[PDB]
Order: sequence, then structure tokens, then C-alpha cells
Amino acid sequence: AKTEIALSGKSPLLAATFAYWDHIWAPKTEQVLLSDGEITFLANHTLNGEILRNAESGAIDVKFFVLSEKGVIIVSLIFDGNGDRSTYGLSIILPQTELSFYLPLHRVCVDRLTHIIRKGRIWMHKIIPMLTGEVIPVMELLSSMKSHSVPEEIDIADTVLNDDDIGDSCHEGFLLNAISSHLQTCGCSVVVGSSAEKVNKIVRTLCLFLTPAERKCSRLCEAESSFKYESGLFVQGLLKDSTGSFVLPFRQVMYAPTHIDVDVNTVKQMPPCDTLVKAFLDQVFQLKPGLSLRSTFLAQFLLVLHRKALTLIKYIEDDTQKGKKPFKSLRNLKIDLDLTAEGDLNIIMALAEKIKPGLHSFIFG
Amino acid sequence: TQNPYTELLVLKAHHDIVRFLVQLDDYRFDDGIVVVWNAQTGEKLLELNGHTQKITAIITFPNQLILTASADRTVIVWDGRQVQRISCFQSTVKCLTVLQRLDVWLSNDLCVWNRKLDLLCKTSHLSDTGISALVEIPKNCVVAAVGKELIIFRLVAPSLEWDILEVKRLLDHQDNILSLINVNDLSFVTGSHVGELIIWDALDWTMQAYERNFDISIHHFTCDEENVFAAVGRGLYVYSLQMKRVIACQKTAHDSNVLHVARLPNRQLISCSEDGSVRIWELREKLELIGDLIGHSSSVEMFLYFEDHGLVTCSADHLIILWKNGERESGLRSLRLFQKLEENGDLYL
Amino acid sequence: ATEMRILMVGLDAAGKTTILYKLKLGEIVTTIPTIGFNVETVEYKNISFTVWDVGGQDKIRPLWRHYFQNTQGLIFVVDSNDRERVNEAREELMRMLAEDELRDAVLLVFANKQDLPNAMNAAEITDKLGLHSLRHRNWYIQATCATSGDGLYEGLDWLSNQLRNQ
Amino acid sequence: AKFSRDFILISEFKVFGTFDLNYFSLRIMSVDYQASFVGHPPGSLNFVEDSKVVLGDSKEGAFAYVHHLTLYDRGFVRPFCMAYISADQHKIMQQFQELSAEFSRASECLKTGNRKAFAGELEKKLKDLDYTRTVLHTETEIQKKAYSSQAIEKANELASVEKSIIEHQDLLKQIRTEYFTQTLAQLSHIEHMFRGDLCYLLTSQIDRALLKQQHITNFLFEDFAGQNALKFIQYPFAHPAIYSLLSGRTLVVLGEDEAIVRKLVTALAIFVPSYGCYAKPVKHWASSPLHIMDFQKWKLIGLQRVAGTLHALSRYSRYTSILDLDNKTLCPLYRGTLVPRLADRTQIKRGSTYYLHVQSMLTQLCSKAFLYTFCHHLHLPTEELVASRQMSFLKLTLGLVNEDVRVVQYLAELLKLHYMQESPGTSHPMLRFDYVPSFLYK
Ligand SMILES: Nc1nc2c(ncn2[C@@H]2O[C@H](COP(=O)(O)OP(=O)(O)O)[C@@H](O)[C@H]2O)c(=O)[nH]1
Ligand code: BEF
Ligand SMILES: [Mg+2]
Repeated sequence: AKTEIALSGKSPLLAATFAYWDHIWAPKTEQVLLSDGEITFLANHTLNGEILRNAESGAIDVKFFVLSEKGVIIVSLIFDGNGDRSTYGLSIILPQTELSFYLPLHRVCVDRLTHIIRKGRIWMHKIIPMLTGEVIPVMELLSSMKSHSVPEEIDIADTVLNDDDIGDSCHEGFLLNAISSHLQTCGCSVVVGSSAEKVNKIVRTLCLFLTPAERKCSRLCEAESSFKYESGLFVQGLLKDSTGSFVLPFRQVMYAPTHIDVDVNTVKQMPPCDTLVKAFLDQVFQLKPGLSLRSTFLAQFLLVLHRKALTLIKYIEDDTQKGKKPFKSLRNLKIDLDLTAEGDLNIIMALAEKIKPGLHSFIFG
Repeated sequence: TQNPYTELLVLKAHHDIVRFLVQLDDYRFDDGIVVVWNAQTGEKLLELNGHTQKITAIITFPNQLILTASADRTVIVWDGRQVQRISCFQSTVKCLTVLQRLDVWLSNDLCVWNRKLDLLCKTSHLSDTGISALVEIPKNCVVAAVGKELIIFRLVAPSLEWDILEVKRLLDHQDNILSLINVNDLSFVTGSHVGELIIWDALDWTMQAYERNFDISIHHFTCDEENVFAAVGRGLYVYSLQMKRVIACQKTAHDSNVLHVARLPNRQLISCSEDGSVRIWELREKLELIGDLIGHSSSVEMFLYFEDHGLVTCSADHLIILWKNGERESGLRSLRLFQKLEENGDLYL
Repeated sequence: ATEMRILMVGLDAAGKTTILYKLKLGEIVTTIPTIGFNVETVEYKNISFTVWDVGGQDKIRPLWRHYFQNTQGLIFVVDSNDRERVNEAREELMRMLAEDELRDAVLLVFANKQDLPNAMNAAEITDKLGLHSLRHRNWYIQATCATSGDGLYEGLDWLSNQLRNQ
Repeated sequence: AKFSRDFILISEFKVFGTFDLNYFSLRIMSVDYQASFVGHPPGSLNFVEDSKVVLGDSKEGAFAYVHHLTLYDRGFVRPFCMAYISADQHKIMQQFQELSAEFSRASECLKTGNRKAFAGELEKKLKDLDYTRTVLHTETEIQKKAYSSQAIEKANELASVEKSIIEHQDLLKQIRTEYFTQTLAQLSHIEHMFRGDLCYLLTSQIDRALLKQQHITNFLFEDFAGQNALKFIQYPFAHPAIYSLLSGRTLVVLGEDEAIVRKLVTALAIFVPSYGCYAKPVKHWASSPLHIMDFQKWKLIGLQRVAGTLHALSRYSRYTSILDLDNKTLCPLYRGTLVPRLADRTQIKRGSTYYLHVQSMLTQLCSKAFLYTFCHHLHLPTEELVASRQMSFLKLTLGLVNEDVRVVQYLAELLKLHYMQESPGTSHPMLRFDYVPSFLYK
């Protein structure tokens, strides 16, 4: 029943299929390491284990298998639901040697599959067109990042830094505003660029302000294929076609929890999701970056941001008994935190969500 | 409040107060332990320890390694390494000086020995007391003062054998002699233990000065071709040389008794007192406080000056301090890190 | 016309898994005590017999009820060598037959493992199984041994003969 | 509505570590219902098999490493699961990479262990079986030389079983309470550092990642307590003490009442800039008439009023600032901007909250010192012009005010001395100072 299909680039995926009770998808390649019946044998174990149907209304119970007996990673989300009210869910297979690659991508793969299933169950009540229609994009996003995206250990070789030039009036404003918008957008924005080297350079530059694990949650730019605004990645590079319109669905982008252009050079945070950074921008250019002395001072600002964020979380969490009372404290919170600028306050708050989600709502949302 | 010397390095390697500090070479300079140091770093390079009783003198003979004597009635010749030799005639000597032009050096009696550490000549029993001083004089002459009596034991140059005949004597002083220096080729200054100040003519050997309108135990006098400066107890008094009177006085000096004074090359005069406080002084058009240096609980013997490094000031509380300029020291520290990182590479590699 | 769901159950260390292996391939292999279940089927006389091996652990004794649907033949195997906990086995059997959930399915008591002369012909074994005591049930038992691998065939034949009339 | 933090079970026909058999496993999570639930097919010399579990009512599962124990006695069955569990769902998924290795080492300990123990059982057994075979081949063989066919059949069966045991023992050699104690110890260690929430765990790794890059500037406050310190900021006119501590002037604390002296000497030790490999140049409870060398590498000391010494210590008034407790007497006149924010009328509560505030705001000065020390357009080239540009750089770029500047070049001197000597003032005493006047506050 396997429907062999192909996509550009090397294949990270090894299989993908479904489940029953009394594998139609495959990454067409050369010399698959394990035979077709092996996929079925692996699928039975993950499938034939529910028995205890303890579900109230229905949700994705994501499992995860690292089954080193053959060296295979399995991901699945089983749900109940046709003819009979049975339970069934999709599955995805990766090889053992590609272990670390998936771990950062779990939180986006689960959301994509959950949206896919939520679409399928809609058509189940009122079977295979949708199944094959929303299985390639999931197999496209993960296949693309096999040999792209910015790695964690990036030097300053291709950064906006290491330039020996502070720029003109427009360059300084553009850079400062871009960094401010990124830090105020929780670290999730994609760049639009007409050229190729310019977009790659600026993206690799702007990726220096993220955690090493976050680096694999990216998307490098290219001028060959046609990528899409994947609403689960943090920094994504792309190229705009000569039509004059970017392919950016409104619903997909808005549902995310900015726009920077190399050509017109105007950053705008049209969809939502300061002096501290101004000082860094004004001072980093006043040092010789050839001998790496400008690299070390980069880390200090990020460290001072992380610690000043953590102290705000702690001060919010001890002003109430881990949450038992309204906050009703803004002036006192602003005065003692050495942050009176609204932009600085927002920047400090932004780093908090990466550790403790929901804090925006808990404080003033 | 203006004033130099913002940094203060401290050294501690001695068990007794050492009163002698002698220059050795460009970069290097009472328990009988001899230690030398590095002016810039402060590292106690090498060490010399062969004495038993308290040491009495320290000099250099340019080679130019060391020459030290102690109370053990024996003079040793150390170098650095391996000691050269040791000389012991009869008694102990409290003075030693080297004659440059004559290319000879000399020691109750006076004995002059050649570069082979062999006494070329030696006088008879000069006196019951030792030689209080030994000052070089023009025309291969040696002048010494023995307490209340000063005799210029001239030395006759070498048939090629050295000779020494005393050619004069004096009794003008009514007390013991304190110190004597040769102010260029002009004259010889004389001081009395009771505080009487006198002079000695160079070739005439005729007294020409007596100042007494000042415990009066003036210790050291620092002078040059311009004017004569001396210290007595709790007041620093400058006695004019050409005009022959008292040029400058400062009654409200250090509360203790001064021990040693000197003039800095760029026209200022520093002071050392028994109270442990050393203060710099600048000569004016007929002087004022320059700075303060609070350094020890007890006295300080003498100060040695370095052209571009600083001062060495300690003898009492078993220590050594090397005062520096600071600011000028920071710049030399800056120009050795930038010039090193380029050769090294990056910061960490 | 070919489906036959069997709720093959049994007590611990009963070798019912070896029975399924005899039915499938007719070969003896060492068996680790199965944890959850196994799914295998055998086709015979134009009907495919679907047999699910289960576990007989006492902790999972109140768990077979979750398998109490879609099965028409309640084939059960009881040991004969172990002259112990026979009353407990009988109580379990009566408690798993007394509920109307399994009322539609037809009972089929069965035995195995003749082996050593301690356990002998099924007179007293069926007596302790109390065949005459049940009401509104059916039962038919054979004496079977896995080593010789004989007896299961006539059990399947009786199942077919007495169940194809529905 | 809680859940445990460890488990271990073997279902056929247990163990804790949360707090060494903690009694609090509140009645929302059955002791063996989850053990029944985790009973699953997975696993069929074998190898490792990781997994994850699903939600329920109402605790999410976690790493459920399943591994066979050893050869017991059914031939080798041993379903040993070293299950872990937590009530925070996302935490296990995020930290899976780090969480896996510790359990892997723990299980590898049991594998390299209890396999050897089965080892001995096998050994003896064969040894006992071989002794039985020897007894047969001697006595029964003599009896045959003296029915016996059944004896020969039994001997053949025993020989076959002995060959089987020999083969099994030879295979079990193979690479593939002597050990249980350290395994339980390692399980306790695994439980140790994960008690906290994931929120703190993420930072505890991000910061450790960052600090391995700032090798040069980290030696100030790398740290290798607040409530009393917070009260010192109930003590009025205490601000200049912080500046004196930061600037390099020794802050002698002099007075009786050992307890209060020990309360403050460590509470104020956070603010002390370091020197090098030595942890902190802080002297505890000094007792002497004091010397200058004592002020060199002991950055601050404590003396006691033996019931004065104000005149005795006032001679060294240009090098140190004197603090006297009972009289509330105590530094240059200071009108700054840096330290007032470092210690205010703050509404902050709790002790450790202020410690992180200080630790965050201190590194900013470390970065400023790095910049000042390693900009090339300042140190590189007249004394008047270089002094003017150095003094004017801090008026515009770094945004400092008046006398606050002094601490910056002091810290900078620390950095440059570190770069070469790594021992500033330990074997090469520096003892920097200044001629600033002072004043006394009641
Ligand atoms: N000797 C003998 N052993 C039997 C017979 N039937 C089953 N067994 C044993 O049952 C064991 C397997 O039991 P197991 O499959 O784990 O439990 P079960 O599936 O619930 O019966 C094997 O080791 C056999 O030796 C039999 O008829 N004769
Ligand atoms: F073989 Be088991 F008892 F299902
Ligand atoms: Mg079994």
C-alpha cells in the first residue's frame, strides 16, 4: 500500500503510516535499509497497546519510542473516533543515527500533526484525499531542515558585526530597530530578502542572539526552492519571487504564540505574538573585532538580559504565594528592577516566557 | 593635593633593621643577611648570608659585585654565586671607601688594599677609637675624623710603593664629629656632635666657617655647588654657602629627630625622621610642604633614589617599601599587554 | 462465514501460548510469559479461527473483562497437573460466565497437559469443573498434550460442528 | 493530586527513592495501578529500550527505561523497569537528552553487575551438577561394572543438561550487595538535582553554557545571607560603605560583640572584588596592633574594643575607612549614581531575591571594565591630552557621573594585572591608594 514519493534533498524520514482492529507512505529512495514488513511489525507494537480506552472526549496522547532493538525512533498521536468508535492515529519514523535532530522539533511536529488530525476528524463525520494532502507538508518541513538552518556554533565571520564601520544614519536606525523588534517579539521572526548572500548574512548575524538549542529551530534562506511561512520556527530565511507579493497566510501566522527586508530596509512587526540595547549598539562598534575581543562582549549583554529576566520572574513569584492573590503592583515593580523604560521592561519580560509560559497573562494579560 | 607616588609596593624578607642601601647596577641594588631585589618587579633575586654579627658597611668596586664587613673583626668579599675571599687583620672597621682615580681602595687603623684583596699599605695604631668617617680628597689624599680629633692622613702615590703620611691636624671642634662630605672640588664640611658647624679648605686646609646660633646632634648634611643643607633634631636648617649664613629654616619640622636628608635631582629635598614619617620639600625663593609619606610604625634610616623607578625607604619595622609614581606606572603596564596580544593571537589562545 | 473470534484464556504457566504455537506452526519454542496479548489466526475447514493469547496473571485477572467483546467462542484452558487453586479457578470461571456481557457467547470448557500419571482421565477433572452443575451453557472437553500435539484438532472440529448453526 | 518521583517493578504471577521511601505519595496515584499500566509488550542478549507514557488522571508519565535484569532460576525473563515520573508534562520532553544518560549509566551498572551474580549461581549449579555427574560416573559406573539402563538414561540427560549449562555460561561471559548499593546511590543522585521546576533548570544550563566563554572577566564574582544584608540597607548612612568596599579601600570593622561582627563580615562579603585563584581576600576577626603588610592582601578585617584605639588607628587614615558599631561612627564624601541603585527605600521582600539583583547588576560593571581595558583608541597614543581623553570618555560613552569613575579603572587594573601575572598583590604587592580627604558621620 506504500505510495512512494520523493522530495528535494536527502531523506531524514524513514517511513510514516496509520492503524486498525477486528504505512501507505514512504520516502522513495535507493536501498531502504529495512524491508516493508518491518514497518508493519514496528507499527503493531506501537498500535496494539491501548486496550484501556480511558478517554473522556478526545485529545492527542503523544507517545515516543527510542526502540534501540533495531535502532528506530517512533512518534505517534493516537485518538479515538468510520463505522465504529475505535481509536486510531498516525505515526512517524526516524532512524537511530538522526537522534538529536528531532528533539528541538518535537513542539512543532506535534502541533502540525494535531492540526492535521483536527482537520481529518472534521471530514470523518460530515478518508484518503486529505490524508495524502496534509502528509507531504509535514514531510516537507522536516526534510528541508536536514542540511540547512543555522547551527549553534556560529562565528562572527558573516555577521553584521565584524564590519569596522558603524554605518550611516539609516544603517544605525535599521539595525537598532531590528534588534529591538526581535528581542521584543520573543525571538520568533523571519526575514524577507530579494538577494541571496545579503539575506543569509543578515540572518546568520541576527541568529547570534539565541540559545544553542534554539539554533536548530531555524530555517536558512535559498534562491532555488519555494519555502513557506512555517509557523513553528524562530528565525527563517527565504527569497521573494519577482511577482511582488510574499506568500504569507494570515491565519497560520496570526495563530503563532516580524518583517525585516534587505531591500527597502524597514522593519515592521505588523503581526504581534529602549536604551539597554541602544547602549550595546553604540558601544560594540568602538572596539577592534579582528582579534575576537568584540566576540566576548557580545555574551555579557545576553547574560545580563537573562539574569535580569530571571530576577523579575522570582520577584513576581514571591510577591504572591506562588500565585494566590492579585498582583496590583506596577510602580513598585518598575522602580526596584532598574528598568523604567517601557521598552526595557518589555525586553526583560520577553525572556521570561522562554522558561515560564503564561507569565504575560498572569501579570497583566 | 598634588604630589607624586600613588603606588606602594611592600617587601618583607629581613629579620633585623638594615640601615644600608647601596646601588649595584642599572636594575639591581643588623642580622648579617644581605638581600638584593629587582626595582621594577620586586623579586628578591638571589641571597647572600655569611655574616654572624651586625654588618658595618656595604660598597661596590667596579666586577662591582659586593663588598661587606661586619662586627666579627673580619672583612669578606662576596660576589654574584661564589664568595671571592675574606680579609681579617686585627680589629673591626666602621668605614670603607674606594678611590677611583688612584684605582685603589682602603678600609683603630687604616689599611689600603689592592684589587687582589691584599693590603698594599697600612698605618700604625691611629687611635683608641675607630675611624668615624673616610672622605676622598683631591690630589690622592684621604681625610678622616676620629671623634674629637680629625687628621688628614694623606696618601703618597707610589720605588713604586705606596706611602701615607698625615700632613695636618686640627682641634677647633669641641665635640665629636658627626658627618663630612666633599662639596665638589670646593671644600670639606665639618660638624660637631654638640652641633657646631665648621668648614675645611681644600688646599689651604684653613677653617673658614663657624655657625652656632641654631638636643643639638646634627646628623647629616646634604649640599651641592649651590647651598649647604643640614638637619639637626626637630628642625631643618639650611646654611648658605656663598653668602655664608643661614638661608632657610623650618622650626616646625618633624616632631622626632631627623636621621638622613638628601636632594632630589629635579630640585627638591626630602627628609627622613625618627617618627617614621618622610616628607618631601621644595626649595623656594627664600620652602614649603610638598607631600607626606606615612610608611612605618618606627624610624627610617636612609633613602635611595632611582631615576625612573622610585624610592626605597625602610629601616626599623623589618620591611622595605618601593614607592612609585603610579599613573606613569600604569602606562608602561598598558603598553605591554597590547604589544603581547598581537603576537599571541586571540585573547585565550 | 470464515471469522471465528476466540477468547483463549487460561491460568498462569499453562502453556496456552504453546497451544497457539502448535496451532499456527506446529513447533515447540521457549516462551517468555506474555505481558499484554498476541494476535494470530488459523484457517481450517473454510473458516479462519482467530485466537488471541492472553495473560493469566492474578493481578490481571480482573482485566480479561476488557477483552469481553466481539468473541463468540469462550475457549478456556485449565491445568490438570496442578492439584491446587482449582477452587479459585472454578470461582474465576463462574464469575466470568455469570455476567450478561458474555451471555451471548457460547461456553467451551477445555483442558490439556495430561503428562505425568498424577493427573488422569477427565472424570474427576470435569467433576471439579462441575459440568453438570451449569445451566444454560454448553461444554465439550478433550484430553490434549502439546508434546505429541494431538487433540486440538478435534476441539476445532467440535467448535465448527456445534457453532456453524448459530 | 500529586505523583511520585521514582519507581521500579517486576510484574509476574515496589521501591522508592523520592526521599528514601518517602511516606507522602498522596492518594491520587495508586502504588501499582501505573505499574499495571506500564506493563507493555516492548522488549521482545537483547538491548536497551527507552519509551514514554501518556497522560491520565492526572499525572503525565516519563522515562520508562525497561531492561532485563539477569538469568534467574522463565529461562532469562526479568522485566525490570526503572520508571521515572513527574507532574510537569513538558519538562521530561525538553530535558530528555540529559535525563537519558543518567538512567543509562544506572542501568549499565546493574547490567555489569547482577549479570556477574547470576554468574556465580550458574557456576555453583554446574559445579553441583558436575559433582553429581562425577558421583554417577564413579559409583553408578562401578555398579554397572558390578535398572542400570534407567541410570544410564538419567546420566545421559544430566550430561545434556550439563552441556547446556556450559554453553550458557560460556555465552554469558561475553562483553554484552556488592553492586546494588552504589546503584541505589546513583538513583538517589539522579533524583537529586531535578527536584526543582523546569523553569530554573533551563537557566541553570543556559548560564553554565554562557560562563565558559567569559573566562577573563569572570574572576571578580564567580563565587568559588541576604536578610541580614538587607537589614544593612535599617542602617542609615550605609551607602558610602559600599563604595569604599568596591573602590579597593580596606573597610575595617572594629568592635566587641563577636556575633554581630560575624553577622556582617560575611553578609558584606558579596560586594568584595576578588584577586585571583584565592577565593576571597577577607580576614575574619583580626587581633593585633596591625602593620602595613596586614593591609596589603587582607582586603577587610575586624577588630575588637578590649574595654581608645581611634587615635592608634587614625594614623593610617589615608589607606582605610574605619567602621565603629556601637557609637554608629564611620569614607570620602560621595555623591554618585552607581551604588544608590545597587542599594536603595525598596519594597523588595525575601532574602535571595536581592542576591540575584546584586549578582545581575554587578556583571554590568564587569563588562564596562572589559570595554575600558580593551579599547585601542584610548590607551594607544602628551600626558595632558591622554588624561583629558581618558577622563572625557567616561563622561559620554559609559555614562558615568563624577567620582563614580574611580572604581572603573581600579577594576581595570585588576584585569590587566590578571592577564599577565594572574596574582595581583599576592606575591607582588600593589597596594594602590589615593589622597582623597574624608569625613565622619554620626
Ligand atoms: N510437559 C508438558 N509441558 C507443557 C504442556 N503444555 C504446556 N507445557 C509447559 O508450559 C510452558 C509454557 O507456559 P507459558 O506459555 O509460559 O504459559 P501459558 O501460555 O499461559 O500456558 C512450557 O515450558 C511447557 O513445558 C504439556 O502438555 N506437557
Ligand atoms: F503464555 Be502467557 F501465559 F499468555
Ligand atoms: Mg503463559
